[PDB]
Amino acid sequence: DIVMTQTPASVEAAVGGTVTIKCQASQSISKYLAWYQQKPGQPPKLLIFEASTLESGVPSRFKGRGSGTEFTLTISDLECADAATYYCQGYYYSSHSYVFGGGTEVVVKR
Amino acid sequence: QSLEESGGDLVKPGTSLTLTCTASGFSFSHNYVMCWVRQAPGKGLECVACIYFGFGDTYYASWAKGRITISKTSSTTVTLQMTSLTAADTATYFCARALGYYIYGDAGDIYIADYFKLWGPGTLVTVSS
Amino acid sequence: AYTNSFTRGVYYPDKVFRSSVLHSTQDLFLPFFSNVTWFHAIHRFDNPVLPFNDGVYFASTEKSNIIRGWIFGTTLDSKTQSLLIVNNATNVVIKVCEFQFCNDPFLGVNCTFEYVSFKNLREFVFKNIDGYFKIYSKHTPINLVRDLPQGFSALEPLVDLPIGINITRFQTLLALHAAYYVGYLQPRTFLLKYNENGTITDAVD
Amino acid sequence: CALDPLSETKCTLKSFTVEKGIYQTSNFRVQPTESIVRFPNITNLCPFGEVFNATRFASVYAWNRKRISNCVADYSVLYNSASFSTFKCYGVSPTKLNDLCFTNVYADSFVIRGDEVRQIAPGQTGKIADYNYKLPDDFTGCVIAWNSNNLDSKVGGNYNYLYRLFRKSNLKPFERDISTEIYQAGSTPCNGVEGFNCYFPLQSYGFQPTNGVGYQPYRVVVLSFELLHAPATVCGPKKSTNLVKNKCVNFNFNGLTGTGVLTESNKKFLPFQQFGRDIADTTDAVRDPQTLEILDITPCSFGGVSVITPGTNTSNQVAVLYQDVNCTEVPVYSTGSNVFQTRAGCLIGAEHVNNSYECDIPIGAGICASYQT
Ligand SMILES: *[C@@H]1O[C@H](CO)[C@@H](O)[C@H](O)[C@H]1NC(C)=O
Ligand SMILES: *[C@@H]1O[C@H](CO)[C@@H](O)[C@H](O)[C@H]1NC(C)=O
Ligand SMILES: *[C@@H]1O[C@H](CO)[C@@H](O)[C@H](O)[C@H]1NC(C)=O
Ligand SMILES: *[C@@H]1O[C@H](CO)[C@@H](O)[C@H](O)[C@H]1NC(C)=O
Ligand SMILES: *[C@@H]1O[C@H](CO)[C@@H](O)[C@H](O)[C@H]1NC(C)=O
Ligand SMILES: *[C@@H]1O[C@H](CO)[C@@H](O)[C@H](O)[C@H]1NC(C)=O
Ligand SMILES: *[C@@H]1O[C@H](CO)[C@@H](O)[C@H](O)[C@H]1NC(C)=O
Ligand SMILES: *[C@@H]1O[C@H](CO)[C@@H](O)[C@H](O)[C@H]1NC(C)=O
Ligand SMILES: *[C@@H]1O[C@H](CO)[C@@H](O)[C@H](O)[C@H]1NC(C)=O
Repeated sequence: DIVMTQTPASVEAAVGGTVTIKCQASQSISKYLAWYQQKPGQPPKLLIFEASTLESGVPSRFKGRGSGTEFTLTISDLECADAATYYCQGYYYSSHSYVFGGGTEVVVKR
Repeated sequence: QSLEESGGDLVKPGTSLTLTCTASGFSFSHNYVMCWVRQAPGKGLECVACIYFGFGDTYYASWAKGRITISKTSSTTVTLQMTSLTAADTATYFCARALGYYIYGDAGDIYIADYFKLWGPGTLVTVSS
Repeated sequence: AYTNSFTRGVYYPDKVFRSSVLHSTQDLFLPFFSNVTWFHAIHRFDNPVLPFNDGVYFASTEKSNIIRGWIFGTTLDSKTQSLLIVNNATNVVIKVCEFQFCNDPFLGVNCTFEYVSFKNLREFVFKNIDGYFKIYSKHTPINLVRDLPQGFSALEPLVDLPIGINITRFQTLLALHAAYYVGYLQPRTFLLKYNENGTITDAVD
Repeated sequence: CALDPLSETKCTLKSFTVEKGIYQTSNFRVQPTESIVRFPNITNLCPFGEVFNATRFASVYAWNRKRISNCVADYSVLYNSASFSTFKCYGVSPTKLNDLCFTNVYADSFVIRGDEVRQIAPGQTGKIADYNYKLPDDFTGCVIAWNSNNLDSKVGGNYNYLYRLFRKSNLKPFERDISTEIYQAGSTPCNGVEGFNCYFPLQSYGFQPTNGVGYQPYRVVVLSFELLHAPATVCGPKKSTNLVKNKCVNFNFNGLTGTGVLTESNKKFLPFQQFGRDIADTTDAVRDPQTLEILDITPCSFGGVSVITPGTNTSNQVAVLYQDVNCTEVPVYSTGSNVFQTRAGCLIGAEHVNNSYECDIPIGAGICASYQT
């Protein structure tokens, strides 16, 4: 009963640029959000939890903001290794359910 | 600390296949919540079903109506079962670990298993004649 | 050194109240007219170690409180967890800490649980049911010095500290710069006679 | 079958015409008006202020441990307070800690950094969770923490709090390490002299007011519920109620869970006796746990319901009788203008007559009814 709409389908920037990832919650999700970086053939790796807290070991450039139904993730000083697929997952405690977003592809312009 | 998947191979449509994840370095305590995340080749991810060790009950996704079964066979094994396999089941299946905790709120007391921290490599399941 | 007990040692089986009702309970009582062991501590003389065996009844009559504590434990020599009761004028000490003590430990004139609270005759009943250590006591003064009198009296409950440690032995502490009695309780049935105020006034085996 | 007492008589008699007489139709019952749960006063309380309101806190590697037992642990004030940034309970819900008892509760207090607060939970990883404090996966309890920048942060750096960086093996759950020995991270041995491959495993947090939220000190206390074979020592405060007397109320006194109407009693308990009993092993009086007094209980009033009617051919008017019920409690028949009282019970629908005539319909207890002009 929950849909995580992720726009745009892809984001691009040169080395050192800034790319934003817009995730919308169809119904209110409050503070149970996470961001994940996934490369082809490798399991999703947690970047942000709580939508505002940095996971231990991740660089500070992986920043997340937002609450309620508007969820955001900005990357600063883009690296060559940042080219991957990013997803937003909101946990709805009302139905004890997990719903994933469509996905966002990162391209390093050169 | 480590999660490994097994049981994926090429299966004809209409039959059933079992998928197994093994707990190594930790035990399936009541504080952990186990779920399945499936993504299609070149597509997004989705939650298949979840089991709460605290209550002993299991939640299933809307798109499945009795087609999915979860059973924790032992302290280090939790099994998955998909019946009536079709082309829509051709995807890669992952299993990860979550934590369940309680917080006092105005309406009452709610259970939180919000994000997913550590995962497993995953096993590709292919359904074809 | 044996002496014959005289219809003493009855105690309330439970905290309930009953008014002029004769209620019979199959409870771990002290058998009537049982030859209870007599011990001495004056003059040398020391305290030997006794077993527990599902309950021990204690009744020491003292002048200057020579008895100063109790020992309970399977090993009671720091090998495993064991109960320890120490009675002081300031307060009451209960320790589980594994402690090493000699064969004849004299008092000069890890811990899992704790608690802080011949005219005299401090009666006691020691029993552990469902892991709860219940001690019942009565302090009726006695004038005649021959032995325990032919009289009926109950032992009011005092403490229900949780212990959980299985107890198979028992030792008595003394004071060094004095006779104490021990009767082993046996599961029997008594027809306890409750008074119109709810106090046990007599009993029959 | 439920319109008027004559109709209730017809249904039981399975006949349209009811002969003159007194017929039992149903059973009167007084339902419990409310529910009361009275338990002994808190009196001695668990001194959680000794740990929470402690003046000084220990280091994370030297985390203090306090044993809490033989007291009532009030938790309403704990999770209601908004001074706490973190309040997470694992394996139990905040409501039931006031309803469930445990043999021992451990208060484990220390000071860590802001970004290390997430590390105290089952299945957590990090330097603290591996070399300073490890929690079991089956942990039962709660982890609480609150910001302490105004106290544990000092201008220029407060270095009184230390943490372990290196350890050969992961710390076992509920284990402490005060080794403070020169750790070895290379094949070269050592003799307790700092050198190229000889390191001190202890480093001190730099707590300064200008530091960020993730770099600010955070006092953390971990409460560990645990149940063994030995009976529980700490029971949560069962919700006290207002005592209600002379009104039929469901009551729960330390687990009696009985039903009846309580009135102030006369019998004297001994101080060690908690609740009375009758001959038939039925609870009869209860000592009030909050204040030492005696309350005699009596069962909720009930009795047979009879319909005293003449022949249905003679008349349709009827009079109901409620045996062994006081007339005041009856209303809990529509002809309530006249309510006579007799030893038999409350007779509604008839009027007492001072004159005496020969009896045909026996009401009970010497009184008898009859149709009359
Ligand atoms: C005294 O003790 C002896 C030895 O145990 C026993 O045979 C005897 O019956 C006892 N006397 C009484 C009155 O019980
Ligand atoms: C207390 O006793 C032993 C003493 O060697 C100790 O190893 C053990 O861990 C302790 N037990 C408990 C339950 O604390
Ligand atoms: C009873 O005592 C035995 C040793 O004699 C011990 O192994 C067991 O745990 C004890 N049981 C209890 C309930 O204390
Ligand atoms: C019993 O209680 C009554 C209360 O009137 C008191 O006067 C009396 O002394 C008590 N008697 C005994 C034997 O306890
Ligand atoms: C608490 O209970 C005691 C008896 O244990 C009673 O005397 C006292 O009045 C009670 N306090 C309050 C505030 O009700
Ligand atoms: C500290 O004491 C104050 C004053 O009584 C109290 O309101 C507060 O709850 C205490 N804080 C704790 C126990 O954390
Ligand atoms: C009631 O009385 C009338 C008049 O005597 C009679 O006709 C009728 O049968 C009676 N009814 C019954 C049920 O006996
Ligand atoms: C019971 O009924 C009698 C007779 O009317 C009355 O005096 C008495 O007060 C009643 N008892 C109550 C109301 O508790
Ligand atoms: C019966 O007579 C008494 C006086 O003797 C009077 O008070 C009472 O009201 C009468 N009964 C009825 C039902 O009127």
